[PDB]
Amino acid sequence: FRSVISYKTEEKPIFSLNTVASADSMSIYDDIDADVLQNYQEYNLANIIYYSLKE
Amino acid sequence: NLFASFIAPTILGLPAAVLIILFPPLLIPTSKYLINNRLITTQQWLIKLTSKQMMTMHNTKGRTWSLMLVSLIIFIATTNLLGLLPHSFTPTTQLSMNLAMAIPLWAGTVIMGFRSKIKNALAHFLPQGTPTPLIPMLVIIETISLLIQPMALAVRLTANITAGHLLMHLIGSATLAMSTINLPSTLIIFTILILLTILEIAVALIQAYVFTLLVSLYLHDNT
Amino acid sequence: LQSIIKNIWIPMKPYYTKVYQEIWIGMGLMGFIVYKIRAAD
Amino acid sequence: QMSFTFASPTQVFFNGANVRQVDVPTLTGAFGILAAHVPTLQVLRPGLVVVHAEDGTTSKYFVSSGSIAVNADSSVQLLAEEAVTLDMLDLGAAKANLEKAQAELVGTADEATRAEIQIRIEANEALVKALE
Amino acid sequence: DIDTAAKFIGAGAATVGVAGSGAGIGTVFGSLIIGYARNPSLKQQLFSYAILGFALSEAMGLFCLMVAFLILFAM
Amino acid sequence: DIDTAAKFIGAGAATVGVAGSGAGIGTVFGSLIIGYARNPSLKQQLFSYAILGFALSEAMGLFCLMVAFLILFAM
Amino acid sequence: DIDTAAKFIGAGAATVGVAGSGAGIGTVFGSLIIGYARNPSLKQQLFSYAILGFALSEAMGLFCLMVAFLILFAM
Amino acid sequence: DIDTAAKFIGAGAATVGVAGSGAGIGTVFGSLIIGYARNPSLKQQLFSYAILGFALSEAMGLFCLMVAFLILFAM
Amino acid sequence: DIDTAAKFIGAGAATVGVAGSGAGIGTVFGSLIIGYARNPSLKQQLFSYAILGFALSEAMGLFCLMVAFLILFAM
Amino acid sequence: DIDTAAKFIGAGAATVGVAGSGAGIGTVFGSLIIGYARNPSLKQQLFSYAILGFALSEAMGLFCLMVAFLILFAM
Amino acid sequence: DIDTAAKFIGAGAATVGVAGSGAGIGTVFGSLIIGYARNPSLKQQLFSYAILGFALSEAMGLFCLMVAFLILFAM
Amino acid sequence: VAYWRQAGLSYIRYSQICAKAVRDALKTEFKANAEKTSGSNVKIV
Repeated sequence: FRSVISYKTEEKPIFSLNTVASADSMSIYDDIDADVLQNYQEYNLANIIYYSLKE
Repeated sequence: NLFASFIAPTILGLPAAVLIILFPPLLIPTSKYLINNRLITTQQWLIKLTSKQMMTMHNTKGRTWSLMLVSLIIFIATTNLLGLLPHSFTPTTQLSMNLAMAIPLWAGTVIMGFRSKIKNALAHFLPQGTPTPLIPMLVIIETISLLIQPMALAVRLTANITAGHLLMHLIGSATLAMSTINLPSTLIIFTILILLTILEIAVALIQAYVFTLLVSLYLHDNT
Repeated sequence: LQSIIKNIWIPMKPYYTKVYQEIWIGMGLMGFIVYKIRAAD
Repeated sequence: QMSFTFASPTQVFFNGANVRQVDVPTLTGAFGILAAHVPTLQVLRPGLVVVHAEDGTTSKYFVSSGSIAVNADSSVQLLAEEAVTLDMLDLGAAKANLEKAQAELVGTADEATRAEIQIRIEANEALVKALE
Repeated sequence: DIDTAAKFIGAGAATVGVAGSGAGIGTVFGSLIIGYARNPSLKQQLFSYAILGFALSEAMGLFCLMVAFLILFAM
Repeated sequence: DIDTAAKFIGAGAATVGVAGSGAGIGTVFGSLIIGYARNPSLKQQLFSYAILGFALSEAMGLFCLMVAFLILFAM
Repeated sequence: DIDTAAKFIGAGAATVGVAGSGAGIGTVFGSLIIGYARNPSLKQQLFSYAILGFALSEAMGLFCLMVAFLILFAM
Repeated sequence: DIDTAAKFIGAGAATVGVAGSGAGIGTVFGSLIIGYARNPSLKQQLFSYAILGFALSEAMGLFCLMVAFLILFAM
Repeated sequence: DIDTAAKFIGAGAATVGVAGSGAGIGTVFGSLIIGYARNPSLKQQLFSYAILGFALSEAMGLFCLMVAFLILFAM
Repeated sequence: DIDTAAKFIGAGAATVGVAGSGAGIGTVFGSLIIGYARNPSLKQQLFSYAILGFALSEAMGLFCLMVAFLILFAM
Repeated sequence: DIDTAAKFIGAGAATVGVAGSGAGIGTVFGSLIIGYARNPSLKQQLFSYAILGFALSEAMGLFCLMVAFLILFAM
Repeated sequence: VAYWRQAGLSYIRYSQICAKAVRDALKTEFKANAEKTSGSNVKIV
């Protein structure tokens, strides 16, 4: 939603456990294993669905 | 007097140690059938589990020792378990048998590593990213390690099994010496003896597995 | 000589001749060590 | 240096706020986040979130679950599915529901149903411990 | 004469062995601190375990002292 | 004379060896506190593992009391 | 004259057993540092637990020291 | 003739006990490293605790040295 | 004579107390490894602490060596 | 002779200082395992540290062995 | 007549130093357990490190035993 | 790995149970609006 007159069809990406676990930029996030990343990815799926619905 | 159970047994003047060392394989009957009795079924399940445990980490050349390493673990485990029965003579308490088990296998692995693999065999004495001013020292260490591996194998078996047996015998004496005295204390010592017996069963199996696993790792470092 | 090497040496030939050669060298080494131990005793 | 965004799906508590310490009940333990805290990302369990303002004052909330992300730029993002100020809950209902959940646990015989009962039990235990 | 002297030396050697109980109690209470900082809601049960730890480790140390005194006075 | 003296000294030195059992018990129960604060639902399995570790440390102490008594009595 | 020599050597041995309390206090306060770095809002209770653990470890160390002083002066 | 010899042996045995403070200081500063790598904003208070821990662990060591210098010189 | 004999024995005993320095150095550098793996951005400062920790624990060991050379070569 | 006897005993005593380096190498390599499980992308840097830590801990141990020889052969 | 006695005592003292390798191997394999429970995807490399650590830590112990034999049998 | 994940659940179900439990413990002055705001209405096809 942009304005009362304007809206734009947007697209957002959804990553898997293997994408965020295998990333080299995630090596700086401490106290992380596959279980916390699984929980985090599930919750973020719910969050992105909610945000899309509200837009 | 105290080490009487580790002296080469003799019956009527003959070396009964020969029979005691040849007996363990008699407890493993084999069959050509497809569906056979409970003993062979359980034993074949155990042998398959043991082979998959010991041998999956090896390449095609280290997997030619499947027969050797499975035979080693079966033989040692059955000898250690049969050594727990009353009055028995355990041949794995002898430094001679354990040296004759340890030196051939370790020497075979290191000679296999020096025949082929010779570049990597000589490179193994130095870890990959070792800093420069320390390269000499870490070669004096690793080298002597490779030279104590056989002895530290045999002793680790001998010194363990022997010790276990000794402990049990001593606790046994305790119970006997306490049989004519307070009986609740005798029962407490007997419960300690039962816990020690279960621990000795576990240690029999664990020592078989660890001897075989160290031989397996020496083989893996040379194939 | 018969039915022994048919049930003992034909099955164990691939291992005694090919696989355990280094084991045989090491067993010679072990015998040498045991001879040096028993002789200095 | 710490920019703290604390939000619920329907309500924003902090938005880029400059707090100095936040205590969160992560599923791998509780911890307190200050500026330059090591980057981490965790999911929450029911419990109190105590936000410490630069001027010593603290705000206590009760979050049911959600996520927490401490980033390399000292930016913290706390997102709770159900965040509630402590004055909106009552002790009696927490205790009654905890008792009901304990009873339904001692009754249930399934494994996943029992898992759900245990989740409800521990949630109500956190509620009881947090209220008083 | 020499027997009493060796009794003194042996009691000293035997009471060397309370170092293990000292280190073990240190470890038990350090881990209590750590595990309570992580899960401060288990404060009770955690402490129980700590108690149990301090009851077992110290026991070993006490054993040493017993032996020491048994060498010094009784036998 | 000197033999009983050395027996007392050796008994003390041998009972020094259970300091390691005390320290190992401390380590086992501290790690039990930590692991239970981590996953408080595995209380039974964690306690059983702690009992096993304690038993094995006590066995390593028994191996020292064995030599203590082999010095003191059965020279 | 051998008793005084034995008392000296036995007191040195006895006071060896303080290394355990040294290492245990080191462990207690290192774990205090770690547990305070994780949860800096439990500082007072973490310090209470640290005081308790240090007190018990120092108690074992002082038991060793007092056995040493008992041998050295009061026989 | 034997008193001075026993004094040397007891002084060595007593100064053995500094190993405990060495290990405890190692633990304290390793924990400082870890707890600071976690939450560096506490770097002051963390370090404070370290000092305290240090000054206590080393304290035990000094006791040992004290007994050494009490055996070697004051007697 | 007996006094130089005891000097040798006491120097060896005093030298035993370098084990604590070895263990503490191991702990300091292991915790440096762990804390650098966790927060590699703090590396420099972490290394600083490691140095400090190292320089302190070794120092204790040095005292031990000192006492050794105080017995074997000085007094 | 009594001086050579004490040379033997003093070398045997001074050799105990290698326990510290053994435990320290154990700690350094356990912490290498943990730090590599945490951040496997620093396997080089970590390992460097590891060897450094080893090189230092064993260093202290070597001193003890060296000292032992310098009581057995030098004087 | 007396030098063989000192050889026995020095060999026992020198072999005391294997406690460090016992503890170091304990630390290495405990940290292998922990680091593999954290990242079971590196099970091979982790295990490799363990072996290395073990083979180095145990090395020091053999050093001690070496000296023990070099006091008991050679000179 | 928590007990509920071993039992096959997910963090979405965990969150659902925990949020419902936090809602049930609300004093009735807020409870109706709370259960209206967060109630699900979508149905699966």
